[PDB]
Amino acid sequence: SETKCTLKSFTVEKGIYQTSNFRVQPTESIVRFPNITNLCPFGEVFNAT
Amino acid sequence: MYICGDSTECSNLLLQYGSFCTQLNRALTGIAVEQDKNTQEVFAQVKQI
Amino acid sequence: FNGLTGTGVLTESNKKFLPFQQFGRDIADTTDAVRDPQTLEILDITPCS
Ligand SMILES: *[C@@H]1O[C@H](CO)[C@@H](O[C@@H]2O[C@H](CO)[C@@H](O[C@@H]3O[C@H](CO)[C@@H](O)[C@H](O)[C@@H]3O)[C@H](O)[C@H]2NC(C)=O)[C@H](O)[C@H]1NC(C)=O
Ligand SMILES: *[C@@H]1O[C@H](CO)[C@@H](O)[C@H](O)[C@H]1NC(C)=O
Repeated sequence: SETKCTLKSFTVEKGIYQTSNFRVQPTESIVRFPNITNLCPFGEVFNAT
Repeated sequence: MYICGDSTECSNLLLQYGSFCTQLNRALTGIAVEQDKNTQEVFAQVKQI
Repeated sequence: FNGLTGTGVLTESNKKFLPFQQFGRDIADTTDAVRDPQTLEILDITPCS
């Protein structure tokens, strides 16, 4: 069926056909940041007088 | 994979350009089959070993 | 990895990243490895699909 969709036809002749990828690759997500933990100075930028 | 490598948003955007990847794949497949035919015509003249 | 967003399989690599070197690129200027900020081991990237 992947081959039939690649050729946009319901009948397929004899031979080798390079098929396009109709499949679902991704599974999950991973986020790896540095451990640095200290708030940025923002009260002296926006709340300054 | 070349234009919008494993990116579904870019693949959906590329789908708006019509059958452009199909044309390039067809041309390259024709070129490869032509190379095989060139080798066969040059060397496989007589089929008696 | 530290803002290096990317979809693809991460696998342990045998590269010899120098201590200052962080990302690791290829000919096409596409990131094919990362040095993990948490563990200094490096991980190469293979696209899915
Ligand atoms: C500059 O000073 C202002 C003073 O208005 C700060 O705004 C205050 O920010 C705090 C912390 O985010 C807010 O408290 C939080 O508010 C809501 C209540 O529904 C909720 O998210 C939390 O439970 C918490 O109480 C506080 O309400 C807010 N005050 C006002 C009047 O909006 C501001 O954070 C300071 N810094 C900057 C960078 O603007
Ligand atoms: C943060 O601490 C972890 C251990 O908890 C360490 O492996 C990692 O290298 C640190 N990340 C930094 C300093 O960015």
